[PDB]
Amino acid sequence: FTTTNEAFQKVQDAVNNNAQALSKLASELSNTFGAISASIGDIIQRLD
Amino acid sequence: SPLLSGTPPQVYNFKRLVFTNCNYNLTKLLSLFSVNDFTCSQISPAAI
Repeated sequence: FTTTNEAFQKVQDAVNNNAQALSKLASELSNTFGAISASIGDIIQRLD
Repeated sequence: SPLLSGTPPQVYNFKRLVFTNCNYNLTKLLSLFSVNDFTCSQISPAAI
């Protein structure tokens, strides 16, 4: 079970695909889609 | 503190005070006056 093992690399690729799927969800909460902030509680206490 | 002395200048000769690092308690100022018209644009009058 090392880097030269292709099947083991495929196992790790499946795990990494799962992790990337979760990470994309966790990463878009910091995005600011053309707004003044990404936190709803911040824009609430700053504008009208 | 410099706001509370002398003859305040006319409108076209308004003096300026720029604060780039400090902690401000505005109501500790507005308590010293009798506020008459608090109108704000691009941020709520309470949000300032």
